[PDB]
Amino acid sequence: SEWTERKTADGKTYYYNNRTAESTWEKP
Repeated sequence: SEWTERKTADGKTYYYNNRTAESTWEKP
């Protein structure tokens, strides 16, 4: 629940977490 999926209308969601300061695209 700590990973935020950022829903951009660009047609992509990405799990951005400051824990890695990175947007994760891989499936956890």
